[PDB]
Amino acid sequence: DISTLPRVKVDLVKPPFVHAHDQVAKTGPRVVEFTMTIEEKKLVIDREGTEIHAMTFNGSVPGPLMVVHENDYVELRLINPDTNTLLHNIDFHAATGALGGGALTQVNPGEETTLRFKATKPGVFVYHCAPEGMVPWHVTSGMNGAIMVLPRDGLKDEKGQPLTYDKIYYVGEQDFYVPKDEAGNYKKYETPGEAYEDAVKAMRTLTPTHIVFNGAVGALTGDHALTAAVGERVLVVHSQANRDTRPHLIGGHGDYVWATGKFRNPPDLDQETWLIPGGTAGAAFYTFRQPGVYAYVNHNLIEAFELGAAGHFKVTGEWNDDLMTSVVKPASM
Amino acid sequence: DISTLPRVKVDLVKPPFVHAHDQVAKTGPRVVEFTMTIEEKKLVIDREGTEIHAMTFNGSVPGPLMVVHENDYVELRLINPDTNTLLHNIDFHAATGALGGGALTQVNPGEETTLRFKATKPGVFVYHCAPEGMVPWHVTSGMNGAIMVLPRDGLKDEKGQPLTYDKIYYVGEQDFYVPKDEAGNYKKYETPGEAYEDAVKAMRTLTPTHIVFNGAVGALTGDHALTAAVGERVLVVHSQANRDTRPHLIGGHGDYVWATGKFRNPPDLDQETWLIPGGTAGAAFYTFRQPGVYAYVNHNLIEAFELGAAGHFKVTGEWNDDLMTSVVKPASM
Amino acid sequence: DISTLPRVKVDLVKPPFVHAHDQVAKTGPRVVEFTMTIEEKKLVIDREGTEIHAMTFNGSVPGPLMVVHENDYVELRLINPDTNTLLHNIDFHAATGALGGGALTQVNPGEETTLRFKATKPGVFVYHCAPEGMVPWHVTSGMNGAIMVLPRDGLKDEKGQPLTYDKIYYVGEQDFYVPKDEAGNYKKYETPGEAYEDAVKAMRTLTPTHIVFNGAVGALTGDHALTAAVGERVLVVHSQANRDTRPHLIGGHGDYVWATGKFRNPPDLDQETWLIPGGTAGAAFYTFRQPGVYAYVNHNLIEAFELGAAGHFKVTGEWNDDLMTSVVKPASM
Ligand SMILES: [Cu+2]
Ligand SMILES: [Cu+2]
Ligand SMILES: [Cu+2]
Ligand SMILES: [Cu+2]
Ligand SMILES: [Cu+2]
Ligand SMILES: [Cu+2]
Repeated sequence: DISTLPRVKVDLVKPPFVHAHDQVAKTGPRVVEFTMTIEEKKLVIDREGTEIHAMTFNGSVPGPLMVVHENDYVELRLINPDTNTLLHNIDFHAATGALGGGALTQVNPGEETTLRFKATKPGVFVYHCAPEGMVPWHVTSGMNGAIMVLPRDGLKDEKGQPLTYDKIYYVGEQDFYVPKDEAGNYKKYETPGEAYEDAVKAMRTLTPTHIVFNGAVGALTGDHALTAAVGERVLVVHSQANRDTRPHLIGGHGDYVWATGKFRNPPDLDQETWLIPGGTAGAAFYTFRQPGVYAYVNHNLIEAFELGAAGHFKVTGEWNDDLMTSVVKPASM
Repeated sequence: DISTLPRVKVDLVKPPFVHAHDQVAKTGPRVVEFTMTIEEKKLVIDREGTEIHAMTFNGSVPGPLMVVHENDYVELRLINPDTNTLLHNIDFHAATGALGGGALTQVNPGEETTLRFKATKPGVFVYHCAPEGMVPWHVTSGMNGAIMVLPRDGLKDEKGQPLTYDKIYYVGEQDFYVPKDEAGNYKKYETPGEAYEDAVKAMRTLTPTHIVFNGAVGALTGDHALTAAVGERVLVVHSQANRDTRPHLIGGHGDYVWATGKFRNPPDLDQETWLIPGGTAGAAFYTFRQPGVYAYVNHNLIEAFELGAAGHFKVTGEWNDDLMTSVVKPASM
Repeated sequence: DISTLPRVKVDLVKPPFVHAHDQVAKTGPRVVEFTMTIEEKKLVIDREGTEIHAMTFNGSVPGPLMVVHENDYVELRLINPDTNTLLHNIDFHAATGALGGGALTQVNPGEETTLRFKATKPGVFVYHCAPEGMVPWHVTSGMNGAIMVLPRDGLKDEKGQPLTYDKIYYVGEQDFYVPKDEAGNYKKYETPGEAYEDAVKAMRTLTPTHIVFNGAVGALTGDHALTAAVGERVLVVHSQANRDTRPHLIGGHGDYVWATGKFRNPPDLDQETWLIPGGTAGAAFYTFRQPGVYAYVNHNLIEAFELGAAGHFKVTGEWNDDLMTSVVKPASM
């Protein structure tokens, strides 16, 4: 009887940050309540000022990361304010039935709905908008995110021993297909509906114009770099709702990787690079051993360094010469 | 001494259906006899009437699914009627030696051949035509299929306990590269040989014009939807002979997945989406828990909803509100 | 104290061959010393005479395969002769810190440097040049290779029993993006710097013009075919530093496969085809059972047979009719 379960309301945080949670469950099963507001808005995605009409959950690309435990109930209030123009919905890959909730959550501007589903399978999962006839347009306009369903006893390594993380970040990777004129300049549109027919033609080429982390080229660089300390255990959740990706930590590894993001499976060890298939979320666990700047990339290096799928970590602490040292610094012969 | 083994002749069925078989082997090793007839034919692949010269095993795209058990012998009579124009052959990824049989099965129109091979490795495997100098043309014209080599004791879960399926379907996914004029309209050709030079140029772009299940856009929709009941255990075999795919059941999961299709390996659990590499067959096991319409897609959603890689399941039974319910149906705020 | 460790200098060999090593370590941990010389040179990559300015480690595409054991130290002397024009460096995916050594190894023409790192994780790993601002250009001009870090007790199968190989080959797969004129003819350039701006535009299409093994179309064919004997155990290391690949042995299998190349993980069994993600090295173990010609391909068959990602094995010994036989050779009906 779900009426007699405790309820906890959770306020979401912008990526790459993640709302507060417990790894190991300190309560019985709960109804966990979330509210998300849909926002259609203009987004500048690159240093040249290219602008798209993004379709967002809660104002961000990606949508925020939701965290619950196995056999919790997720209750989502989805609001579509009347300032928007399009019909939207939400499809949870975590959920069972009705097209992941898509068939139950169709909201025109000025409408809201409340969905509940039971989080029966532990893992990280993609969620995304999927309106009939217009699925790829919404998704590739940024309307996707992820939910993490933790095991009630938290994460385990390949030997069934606890893995505890000190920090968690959510990297959502987004392929954009911005229409071009004959010469290759990006077009501008006053309203999403204006862009529709050009968007369809752009998508059909199967060639993204931009691939970005957290909604823009350079979004996770400089002062917006991810941070950690030597000796800190970091979990990086990575989702791609539409297109394959191959994450790599330049200077590091995936010590324990769930490339396809499902925790009943043992992790892969010592990964240099792993493939997250389009429409999947994955998770990688690393203990930092060296300080300095790391780049986190899609290791199609064209996609990373030309199209935008690259971020930085800034790591503090002591340099360890046992692991790596310059024996003879670069010098003329 | 193979002469003293029992023989069983099997009649193949069109995909997505699969010929009758036993999961757990009720006999000793056998010689299992199959006949396939090659058919070159015109195929309408989309709602606009685009026509290609398809090259088929037994008149279908994909070719039918063959089912045997480990250490059976497969004996294939391959017939190339004189109404065809091209040289064909067959390459079994299940088999060992002579380019999977390709070097032994080259048949001009008006010729036949009988190949035998021992099915030494359990799994689902791609088979395809592969004539020297013209391999990708035949394959991407639809000349490929799969064979399932079951373990003699059937399928097992990750703990070594039996998995029995109630229903099995075969989804063959096909990338087509239909040549275009300057404006982007599809060309027509009277004979396959006419299309050759344009096909090569079209293929080199690496950009399919169509990606379809069971040979046409919408082939697995409406009255041709796959069917199951709540509580039924369904195995979905999925092959892609040339290009990577990432299958997803909208509203469901892969409870147990062999993404690369080889049964001596434990399955992956609780998959939302899995990657089947080009040139591989995979298998996914799901128990339906909710009724209604499900979409089975390639979760590059452009490939699914724009290029054709989407099908439907129609599932009967009772709705379970514990798993999912509309708490507040869409309404004005 | 690394000063008191034994030192062994190793001379590298051209791919597809691999320098002499022990599988099971016969000594304690060592400092293993390697020297590589960077060479910018013109390369003919196809039968039509297309020429690129390749950027190489030790004069080859790919760079040579390095072999050490876990917890050895790798000491690399990297030389950039003054006949070169560009700044180069080296990034080891095997190493921890300083962008895999990239931040420590920036050498202008006329400079050298010596890097040391501890090989803490067993596996096959990509290494590549990665100069800030110009990473994909160097990598896709051929400046990448692999290092194998063997477990001290060698390789093990899924049951923890020894796997010993008789032969080892290194296949490096390279995507090239050669700029084209309007009509589709390849351009020539006198100097790498001349080609830069056209290279960037070519890369952005995400469509390779050539995908080759060992630096050229047909490089591993005919008299340069890989060789083995029936009953021989062969390890094939395969790397792709930038783009996904899906290797397949036509006529064979991967008996034991580390698709993502990391040996603390159990291998996948009985693979027909496996996905190596861009930026990864993998390894496949096969025991040859049948003689004759095998093709080793990327099983995107367009990439293999049109763009160049195909090689041959030539295998000697006795034909086994139990595994495969022609029952009725091709004949008129
Ligand atoms: Cu939407
Ligand atoms: Cu989805
Ligand atoms: Cu054929
Ligand atoms: Cu094949
Ligand atoms: Cu370089
Ligand atoms: Cu790298």
